Amino acid sequence: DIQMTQSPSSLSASVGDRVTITCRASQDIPRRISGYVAWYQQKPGKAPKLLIYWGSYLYSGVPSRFSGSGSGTDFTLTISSLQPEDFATYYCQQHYTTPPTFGQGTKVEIKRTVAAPSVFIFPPSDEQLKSGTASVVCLLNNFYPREAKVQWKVDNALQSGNSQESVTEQDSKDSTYSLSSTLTLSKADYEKHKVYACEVTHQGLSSPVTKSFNRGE
Amino acid sequence: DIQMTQSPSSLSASVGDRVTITCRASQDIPRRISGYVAWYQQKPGKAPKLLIYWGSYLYSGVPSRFSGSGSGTDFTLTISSLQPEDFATYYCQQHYTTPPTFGQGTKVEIKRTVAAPSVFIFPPSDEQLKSGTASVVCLLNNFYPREAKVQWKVDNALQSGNSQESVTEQDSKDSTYSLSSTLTLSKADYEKHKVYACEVTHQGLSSPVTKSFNRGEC
Amino acid sequence: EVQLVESGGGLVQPGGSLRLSCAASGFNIKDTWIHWVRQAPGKGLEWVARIYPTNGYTRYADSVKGRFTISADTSKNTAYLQMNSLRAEDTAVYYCSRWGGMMFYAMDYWGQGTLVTVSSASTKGPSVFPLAPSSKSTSGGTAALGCLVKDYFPEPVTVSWNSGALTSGVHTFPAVLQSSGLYSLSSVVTVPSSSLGTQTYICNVNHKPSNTKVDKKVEPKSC
Amino acid sequence: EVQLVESGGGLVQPGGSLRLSCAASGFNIKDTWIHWVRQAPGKGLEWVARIYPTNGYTRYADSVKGRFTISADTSKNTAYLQMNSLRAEDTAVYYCSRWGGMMFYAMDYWGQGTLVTVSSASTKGPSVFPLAPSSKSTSGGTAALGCLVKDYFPEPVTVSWNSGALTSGVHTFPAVLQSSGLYSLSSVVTVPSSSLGTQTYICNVNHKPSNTKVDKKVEPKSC
Repeated sequence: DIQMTQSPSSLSASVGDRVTITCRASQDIPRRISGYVAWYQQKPGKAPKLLIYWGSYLYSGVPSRFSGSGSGTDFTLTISSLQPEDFATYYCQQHYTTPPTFGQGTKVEIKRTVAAPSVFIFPPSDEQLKSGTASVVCLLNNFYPREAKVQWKVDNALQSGNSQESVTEQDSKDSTYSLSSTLTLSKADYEKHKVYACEVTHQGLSSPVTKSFNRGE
Repeated sequence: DIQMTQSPSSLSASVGDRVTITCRASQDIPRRISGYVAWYQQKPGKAPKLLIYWGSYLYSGVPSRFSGSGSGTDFTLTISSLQPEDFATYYCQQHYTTPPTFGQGTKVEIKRTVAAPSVFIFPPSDEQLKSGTASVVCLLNNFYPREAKVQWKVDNALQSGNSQESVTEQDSKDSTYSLSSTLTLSKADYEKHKVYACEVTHQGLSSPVTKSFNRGEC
Repeated sequence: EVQLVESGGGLVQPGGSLRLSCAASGFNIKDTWIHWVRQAPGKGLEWVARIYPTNGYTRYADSVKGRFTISADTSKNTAYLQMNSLRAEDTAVYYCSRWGGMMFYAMDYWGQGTLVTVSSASTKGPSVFPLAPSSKSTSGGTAALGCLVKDYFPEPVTVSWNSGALTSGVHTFPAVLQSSGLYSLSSVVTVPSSSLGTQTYICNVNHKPSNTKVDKKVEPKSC
Repeated sequence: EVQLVESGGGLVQPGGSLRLSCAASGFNIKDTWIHWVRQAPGKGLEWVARIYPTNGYTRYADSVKGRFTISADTSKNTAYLQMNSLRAEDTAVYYCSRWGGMMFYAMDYWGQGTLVTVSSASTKGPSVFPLAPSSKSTSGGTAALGCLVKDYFPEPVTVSWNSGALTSGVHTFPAVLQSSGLYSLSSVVTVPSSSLGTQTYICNVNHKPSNTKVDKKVEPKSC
């Protein structure tokens, strides 16, 4: 069926950059059939917000740095001066057809200067250990860019396959990320070892940072 | 561009007949693109009235004998039991395109029983003759079918090319027509002749009917 | 009491300009789309333009682009069609219509229409002559009488009988254009033969383009 | 003052059914079109359905046609999505939106959305464990604290700190699915190191699907 092809699928731009996103119809469409193209912005955990309707009309209240334009099958959203708060995924929508359809989305990330993580380690609680499991957590706080490597060691034994990572969405004010790494051990295995260490490698660190504790200290 | 082709362009049908009118798109249209086809009725001297919208929805207050359907790029307006008041021109409208376009229209006439006309001839008024011209009027009233023939004679000379006809739109209650034939003469020509005659031929009349007057008599 | 009413139509010379108005009541044109649709004499419907008064968004038919401007004054609840560089082919009855309350693609209310005639010919009011009844001219069981409304331009004329008190049996004929370039029509009515010479019959003719109104008494001619 | 609020989302077994509600205020739904749009986790937006409430006209995406029904009640000013024969692939946040002011083809207001999770697993509340530094840990003057919100299902959980009084420096991580098939996350906050052992820090966890709420005071461990 008729579809919009949105491109690019993601991008990164600095504050103040002019950004342009493109929506392209799938087929040929008989002349005079209008698509009434709308653009929406969606931030994490929120509903999409209308930016542009009928190709070029700025929705009420939306900052003037957003504009839409069209010509033929091709439509374009333009952010004239990117701001930190414009981190989002942007979608087009076409009304040639009923039902209408959306473009695939374009993830906009804000580029900023390199920022090294601050690193913290947390031992498991006695309460959890009672239940049979030990979760050890490493936090990497407020860094850029998103890419980071965490290595766990237990009594200098590299742990592989027993950790999970989570990363926050880009911050809407300072454009940094934070990341958690959680190491799972059985209570028996936790009690058999002493030194618990998180080693972080990141572009903002001249060499890796290691945070540790000793069990029972 | 995309147009709608309406068929038939005209039809005639009896009270109680089921009438169905068709509207077809000009071309193939990508699937999923909706026509939101609307149907309008227009009576003489009035604005069109909404009957059906979005292909099949009945507008509020429109009689239930009207219904719309579709399938592909073919749409149908259906009058299930034709009524005398349904004499009108019916139009479809498509909204695939902006701007939208209308069908070319379908004129629906009501068939009824043959009805002969009543016939009256009117001499020119003395007030008119004052200004140099005489109009002679023949009236055919409340007849069916529409086809009729009027012949004018002045002192037995067939008048050809100096009359004009007008016909009313079909009556919304009784489905009849009426017609005027007006003969234009100079005052001088009028005063030179005596017998003015309108002869009417019509299906409802077994023989033609003549109405006449003699100038200067009463 | 949702209503649209057009005004401003009339006779204009080729190349001239005219502004039509479409006054809304019973609703707010800010909560709608307003359309102009036209109909040339004896032809079908032609969409002309639409406006979304909140936006100022306007679309036009190709046939009027560059020449016509649709607009609206929401304080007056009135929409306009400014027509410039008029041509004979713009001769038509112009209707305004709307879409009602998010119910798009359905022209639910229309005005009565305003006639625009593009012509070099000048306005002229009609002469009104009686089509007198006669006791000796009965057909189909009645008498008949009427008024001949002759030599006018442009359309239209209206005819009533007895100030609107007489409607039954009236036929006002569509006008015909004469070889002279002027219109003419008759309005007739069938009446009881017994009413003749005793009831008053008056045709009320109004040709608004020339500001011509005439009340003509029609009676049997004295014998 | 225009607002839409969805309700009724939750956990349901495959092949089951659920009814979402969308309550409007600040406007009347009979003046509008209402739509439902969903988002699978991590995925794009997917239009689901729309209704014109005044006349019941509905249209659906192929993906749900024959299983879902959009309806509305204009008197309660409330619309509904009846979802039958649910499948894994219907797991999503469901949003309601509208068309406003005859401004069609523009969803101007949306609700916050409601999560529907299509699964055979049962609901389970989290256990909440403190994240506090070791007593021998040092800092440069800023220290981190947190709560480990472990072993729950389905999404979502919310976390605040000090009943909403502590917002700066809070990071609540996206949940991760564990090999057990249960979610876990952590919520952390950075605070002055000097304030540890003096200022109270409580994480307030709410897992509405299980009606599990915990307020956990986080302090470094007494050795």
